[PDB]
Amino acid sequence: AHRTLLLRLSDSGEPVTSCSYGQGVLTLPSLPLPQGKKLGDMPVYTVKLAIPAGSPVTRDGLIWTNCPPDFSTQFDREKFYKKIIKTSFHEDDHIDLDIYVPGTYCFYLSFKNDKDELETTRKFYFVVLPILSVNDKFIPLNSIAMQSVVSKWMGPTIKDWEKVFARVASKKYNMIHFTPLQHRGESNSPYSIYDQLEFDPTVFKSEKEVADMVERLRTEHNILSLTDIVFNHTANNSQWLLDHPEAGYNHKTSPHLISAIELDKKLLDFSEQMEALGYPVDLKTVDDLIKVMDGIKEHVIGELKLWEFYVVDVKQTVSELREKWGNSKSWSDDNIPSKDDSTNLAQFVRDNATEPGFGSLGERGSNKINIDKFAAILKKLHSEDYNNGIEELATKILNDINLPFYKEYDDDINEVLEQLFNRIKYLRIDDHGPKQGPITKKLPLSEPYFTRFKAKDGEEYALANNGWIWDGNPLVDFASSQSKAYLRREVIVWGDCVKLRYGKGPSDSPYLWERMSKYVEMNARIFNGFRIDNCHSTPLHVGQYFLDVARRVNPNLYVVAQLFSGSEAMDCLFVERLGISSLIREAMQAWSEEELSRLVHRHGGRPIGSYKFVPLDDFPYPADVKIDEEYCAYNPDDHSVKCVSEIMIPKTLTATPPHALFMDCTHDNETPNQKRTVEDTLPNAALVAFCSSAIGSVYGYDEVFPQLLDLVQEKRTYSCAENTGISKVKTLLNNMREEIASEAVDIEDSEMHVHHDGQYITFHRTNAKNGKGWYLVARTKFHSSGDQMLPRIKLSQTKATFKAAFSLERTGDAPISDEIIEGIPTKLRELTGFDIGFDENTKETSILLPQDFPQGSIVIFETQQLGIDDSLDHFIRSGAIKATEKLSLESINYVLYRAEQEEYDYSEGRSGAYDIPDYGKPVYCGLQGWVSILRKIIFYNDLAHPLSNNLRNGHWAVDYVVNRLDLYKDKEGVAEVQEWLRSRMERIKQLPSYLVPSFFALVVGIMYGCCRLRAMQLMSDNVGKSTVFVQSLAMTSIQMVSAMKSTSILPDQNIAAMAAGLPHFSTNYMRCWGRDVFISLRGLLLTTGRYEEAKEHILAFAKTLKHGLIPNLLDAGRNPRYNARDAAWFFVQAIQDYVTIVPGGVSLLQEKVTRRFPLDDEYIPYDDPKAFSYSSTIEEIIYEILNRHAGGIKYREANAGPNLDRVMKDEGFNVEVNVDWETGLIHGGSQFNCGTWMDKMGESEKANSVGVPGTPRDGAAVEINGLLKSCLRFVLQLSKDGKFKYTEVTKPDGSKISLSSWNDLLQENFERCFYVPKNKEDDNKFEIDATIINRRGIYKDLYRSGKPYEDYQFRPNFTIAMVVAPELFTPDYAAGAIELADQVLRGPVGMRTLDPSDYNYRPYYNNGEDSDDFATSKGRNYHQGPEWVWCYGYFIRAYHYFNFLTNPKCQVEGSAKKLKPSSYLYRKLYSRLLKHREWIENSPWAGLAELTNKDGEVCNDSSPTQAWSTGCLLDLFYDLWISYEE
Ligand SMILES: OC[C@H]1O[C@H](O[C@H]2[C@H](O)[C@@H](O)[C@@H](O[C@H]3[C@H](O)[C@@H](O)[C@@H](O[C@H]4[C@H](O)[C@@H](O)[C@@H](O[C@H]5[C@H](O)[C@@H](O)[C@@H](O)O[C@@H]5CO)O[C@@H]4CO)O[C@@H]3CO)O[C@@H]2CO)[C@H](O)[C@@H](O)[C@@H]1O
Ligand SMILES: OC[C@H]1O[C@H](O[C@H]2[C@H](O)[C@@H](O)[C@@H](O[C@H]3[C@H](O)[C@@H](O)[C@@H](O[C@H]4[C@H](O)[C@@H](O)[C@@H](O[C@H]5[C@H](O)[C@@H](O)[C@@H](O)O[C@@H]5CO)O[C@@H]4CO)O[C@@H]3CO)O[C@@H]2CO)[C@H](O)[C@@H](O)[C@@H]1O
Ligand SMILES: OC[C@H]1O[C@H](O[C@H]2[C@H](O)[C@@H](O)[C@@H](O[C@H]3[C@H](O)[C@@H](O)[C@@H](O[C@H]4[C@H](O)[C@@H](O)[C@@H](O)O[C@@H]4CO)O[C@@H]3CO)O[C@@H]2CO)[C@H](O)[C@@H](O)[C@@H]1O
Ligand SMILES: OC[C@H]1O[C@H](O[C@H]2[C@H](O)[C@@H](O)[C@@H](O[C@H]3[C@H](O)[C@@H](O)[C@@H](O)O[C@@H]3CO)O[C@@H]2CO)[C@H](O)[C@@H](O)[C@@H]1O
Repeated sequence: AHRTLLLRLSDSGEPVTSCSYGQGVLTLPSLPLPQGKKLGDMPVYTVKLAIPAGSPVTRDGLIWTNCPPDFSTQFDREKFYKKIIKTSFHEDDHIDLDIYVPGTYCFYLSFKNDKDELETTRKFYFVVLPILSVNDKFIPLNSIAMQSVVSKWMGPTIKDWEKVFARVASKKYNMIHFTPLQHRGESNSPYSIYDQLEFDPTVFKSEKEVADMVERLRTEHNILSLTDIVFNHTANNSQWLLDHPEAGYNHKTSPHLISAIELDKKLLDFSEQMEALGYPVDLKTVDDLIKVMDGIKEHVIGELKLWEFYVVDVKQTVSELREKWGNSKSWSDDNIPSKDDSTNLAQFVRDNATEPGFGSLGERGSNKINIDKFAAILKKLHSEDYNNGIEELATKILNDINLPFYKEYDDDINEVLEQLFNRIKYLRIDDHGPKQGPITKKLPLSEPYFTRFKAKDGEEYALANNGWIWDGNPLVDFASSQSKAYLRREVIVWGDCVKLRYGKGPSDSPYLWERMSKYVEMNARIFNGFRIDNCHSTPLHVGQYFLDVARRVNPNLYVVAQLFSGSEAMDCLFVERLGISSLIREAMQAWSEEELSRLVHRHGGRPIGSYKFVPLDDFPYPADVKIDEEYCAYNPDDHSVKCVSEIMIPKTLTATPPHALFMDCTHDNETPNQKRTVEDTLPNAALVAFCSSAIGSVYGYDEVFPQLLDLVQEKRTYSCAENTGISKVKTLLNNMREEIASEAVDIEDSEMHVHHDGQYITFHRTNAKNGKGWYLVARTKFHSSGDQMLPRIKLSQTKATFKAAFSLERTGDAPISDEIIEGIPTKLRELTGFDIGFDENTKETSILLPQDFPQGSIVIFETQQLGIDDSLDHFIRSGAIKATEKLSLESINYVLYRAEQEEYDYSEGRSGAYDIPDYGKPVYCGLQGWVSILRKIIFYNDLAHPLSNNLRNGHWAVDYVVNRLDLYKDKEGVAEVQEWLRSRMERIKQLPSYLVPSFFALVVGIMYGCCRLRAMQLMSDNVGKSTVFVQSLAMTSIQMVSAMKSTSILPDQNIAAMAAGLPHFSTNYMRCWGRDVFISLRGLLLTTGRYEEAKEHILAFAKTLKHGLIPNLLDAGRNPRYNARDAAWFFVQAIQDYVTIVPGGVSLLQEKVTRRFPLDDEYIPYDDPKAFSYSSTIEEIIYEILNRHAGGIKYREANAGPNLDRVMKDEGFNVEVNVDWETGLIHGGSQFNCGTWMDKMGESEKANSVGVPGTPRDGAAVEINGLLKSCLRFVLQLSKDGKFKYTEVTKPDGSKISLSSWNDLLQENFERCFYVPKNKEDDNKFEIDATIINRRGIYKDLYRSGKPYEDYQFRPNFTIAMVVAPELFTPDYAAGAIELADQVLRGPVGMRTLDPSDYNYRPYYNNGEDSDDFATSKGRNYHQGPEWVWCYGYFIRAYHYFNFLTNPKCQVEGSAKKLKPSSYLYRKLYSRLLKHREWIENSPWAGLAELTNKDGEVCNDSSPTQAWSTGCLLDLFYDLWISYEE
């Protein structure tokens, strides 16, 4: 059953995090395998990659990964495997990587540049954890309890070990970590290994004997077993080092050390003969150690000769100049700085006349001049004859060259001295650690830094032995030639053990890499896992290759690291690549009480009432995605990784931080006896145990041992003394955690609260699904620090239960035995007097501690939050699908959207939108409003948000959500949605205040997704199966199309009517504009499948016609206004678009409507007998337009004067349109008029612009005539098929033209009248004036308008003509124009309404301005540089069409040897839509704006969601879809 999760990639192929859980790693769920299935029967998991559509990374895209294809193909980390990415511009690709076996896995993408070179992404790793299991018992990785045992304090039979096993076993540890149990070195450290291939002889003969022992623990005590593995060193005494001295760092491999080796041999040479000189045998004073210090300087620094290791031997160089003088002739070049530049020159000699390896460390005297090249320089520079003070001048240069080399040697040797001051004064004088043993064979001053021996190959050698460095970047091998640590004495040295030089790979040390392979394999097949000692100082590549080896031998290997690299950032990288399962943490490192309350809070779990992830509005809802109809898919034995909802988007795969294994105390930790008090052994151990994480403990901690046990010098066995110290209490803690084990799986599940108060720590450990808590009061004994009274503890809507209490008390001191290691004497006495008090009216629990509660104590309560059971979880995640089942694309508006005024309109003034205290109102009353706010909130777990606050401050939002819908209750399927939301909301309100933010988020998020999946399902497939960006655009339809009370499109009914934009054009006499509806209709209604709707709109506006054209503003068709020339044509174009797209849509034409105005252009009878009086087929309405225009229109706007328009001058009101029969084109309007969409009628007083419009667009508007062309074309093509029945047009004289002629008329005259050619000579043919011009290569915005130059302005309107009727345009001419637009008119999200070069380019729309600026005052600007967004939609459609005809490299050989666009062109289209993708992600409303200000700046007056802004971008998608997608 279902075991997939979904890893969204970005545009750059980077993974996408679903939640901020902070610096993490992509680890997959630690579940067991589904019931029955063994490893390799099936994918363990499957990571779905989801690549976004049209992203750069999909251009010759490819996904490379090293997950093997099948269960048989071994993993090799280097072998990759290809997967082709399917490009769509609409449709995101998805690629499944099946994982068959656990480990670590990367993938990258290869793809093609915009240089057409081949680029790679980084690698992106992800981990699959082992299934730890003991019998038929799955051990989740948070129920590990690991007891570190040291092999050599368990006594000499495997029998006496089985007792130590029994004792841990009874405290219910399930994992034992052994420190290595191999043949030990000479020092007898378990970390100093004599032979990694053989197990300790004292105990085991064979490996069988150890594997069988470990297999006892498994069956005998239910215990899994780790080993320490040691990668960085073997022991001084190993006699494979005789046989392979190359494995370490010596004269041959690491030659830089040659200086450091000589220093070391000449320091144990000293302590020998130091006896015969000065008085430093044994000392106790800083001013008779300074006596040894100068004794050093003389006999060892001095005796290795001013350090020929750094510096040039000037005396040698010079006298070999005198002998080889006269040999490299001269130096011919000009490259020598004059002798005056003492420095510049010496730097020149360094570069040009030195032997390779200059400025190195290595050999005794290996920093050499090229004598002969030097001579040359000197000859050229000074004199050919040596005897003109060359000997001199050569020494000067040579010395200047040695100046940084000598300061290098001095910096180095001061740091040698100070390092030897501070480790003879630590090793031989008490500071923190006295150890005053004077000199020996085996106790000199200098720690042996190198191990010294004659090899089997006969030669002497000296391998560097390993250590650590106080404040060093740990990732930088200090034995490498990068660092001088062995020479500078910066190493803290385990003379015990020898450092192992792995290489770049096995080539550099091949014998080594084989032993370590033989070693790692051997342990891997015995043990369930490893503990990697000192991981951060083991080069990644080494760690990776050897863990891979093991994990080949044992797929379910468990790996635990001691790892502090520099950053969390790094520790993630190591975990990533090595497949580390667990990072180790130490409680004993906490200095104070607070330092511990903090550690505990890192490894606690998430806040109480933390937000829960849902997919919201940044996902694609495939119309065809699975549904889990009442959340019943997941079957408990199948171990299915579950989706959040009914709708089956998978569980996202996000970075979570690496898994922690918290040690109450490690085997390198000073004991609570030492660092605090034995009494703290309890509360410290409980605190840790109460974390949500694995835990462990060293043997003896629970047993209350006194001193940390020295790994080397210790001799004895562990006591057989059963049930000592804390045993009873771990048994309880471990058995308790086991009960919890089953339940909490994922990071979101176990929440918590931690509180430090003085010496008390308080740890609430909740489960977030079901409400079970555990509460712990731990009173620490950091010190014996007196009497403190913790205050009345208060829980909310919670119940409490005493579970246990204890106090650890010191009975006296530790016994003292030569051959047995024992505990401190300790009582563990049970406690009482804890007063639990539940207030039946607050529902508050108060907890009072008795005064008998000595530091060193615990009380555990079990808790249970009130209002949560197992039941809740499911009920919240179900039936949201069946609620929405009755929704329409109208009714979805009501549930989701509804701008505030849209909601005052339904509620006659009293309802509106919810004011969140200290935030303000959301934007839609409906769910979108909330989702827009919640999303960032869920992402950041912001429980501080004003919404988060108000949501527990009370339940008012909860109820607002369910009560809004009273208004829209009768609308289809809203009722049922509301009732889903009431039931879930009702139930939520039975929760503790503090859980209501979390659950309200989820309850909304769920119904929002259901609601949105329901939208894609009812819309067309082209929308249904596309990208987010597109659905997002598509939904904007559902914002705009809803029914009202104050308005409609039919006048007797109120139905679904399309608004121009929210919230400025949504209500009363202002929602519908003929212009806006019909520019939108294709995008929002047709592209999307809402054909039935489109029809209702077309027919509803049809009714309105008069003056042979269609009205601007439509009062649901009753007293509309005809100040609009634009409209009729945009209308007719939609009629075409409909007949084209709708199946059998031709039949629209025969559809009758009530004409609700008479056939002459008679005055307004609103509701006479003369309204529903006579009818009209859409057929004879199209005709009606063409014919009326043909024969001239002329009219004084019905009902003129201040009333119908407050600003229109008297002159303007009466309007004209007349067809110039010389060209066939429509001229009209006047200089006091705005028939076009660029219709600001200037209003300001102080700037003097009243009744004087800013963009009259009289005469031949470009769009209008392009639209006329389209219309003629279409009706002709229709005449041809019986559907239109007209060729008829009477002209204002009486004469009659074939519609077919009119078509042929424009077809020749249009481009002529409108084009402005690039070449000044072609002007003849194209009708113009040179001095009244701006640019060229334009198609002008107007022909013969009221003012000369307003024709010749570059403006984004011609693009409309180019889309609707491209036959008018000679390809190459248009492609040049549309390309200038792209560099000049195209803003980042909208199209500049005027050429920036122009004198009256003022690109900031400020509709408030009361100024004396004729341009800017009261928004005259609107259409003069402001960047409109529907304009981009025409621009981009057009830009694609003509780059696909015109340009060769925009095309390619498609399906069926016919042409389709190339990746190159899509790339350019995609790029010009990124700022729209982003705009819509980050609008608080779904959509794109009306209108932007100069270069993308947000225009505060712009309606922030416009209808046509997205309708026109939907068009483009539909083109690419219909045009090329089969
Ligand atoms: O110049 C370098 C160094 O030398 C001199 O300091 C000496 C110290 O004063 C001396 O005590 C000795 O350190 C002891 C130490 O007393 C003892 O506690 C234990 O060391 C602890 C460290 O105290 C502790 O910080 C921790 O170290 C971490 C380290 O912080 C972490 O970043 C990472 O690198 O891992 C380290 C541990 O692996 O744990 C260690 C024990 O593991 O043992 C030490 C050795 O006996 O060290 C110096 C003499 O050798 C200079 O005076 C001083 O400027 C510098 O500290
Ligand atoms: O009872 C019916 C109704 O009749 C009369 O209405 C008339 C208007 O009062 C009258 O001014 C005229 O309207 C024209 C207007 O002159 C013209 O400028 C244009 O309107 C533009 C705005 O100028 C423009 O700024 C923009 O306004 C947005 C603004 O960007 C936004 O920030 C926010 O403030 O909202 C505004 C929209 O509400 O866009 C509009 C329209 O696109 O076009 C108008 C008509 O074409 O003609 C009206 C005809 O009915 C009465 O005066 C009125 O009181 C009565 O209710
Ligand atoms: O051959 C006899 C040698 O005697 C001397 O060496 C001593 C050192 O001076 C001590 O410092 C000590 O080193 C221990 C170390 O104290 C202990 O913590 C442990 O460290 C592990 C550690 O647990 C692990 O996390 C990782 O860091 O690896 C370490 C293993 O190195 O073990 C250290 C080594 O035993 O003991 C040594 C050995 O007695 C003297 O300096 C030598 O020159 C001399 O040869
Ligand atoms: O001061 C306002 C100014 O506006 C009107 O002139 C217009 C020009 O006709 C128009 O072409 C444009 O001028 C550009 C030139 O044509 C072009 O050759 C090049 O030189 O750049 C000019 C930059 O504007 O500018 C204005 C419209 O904004 C009006 O007719 C003038 O009388 C009036 O003085």
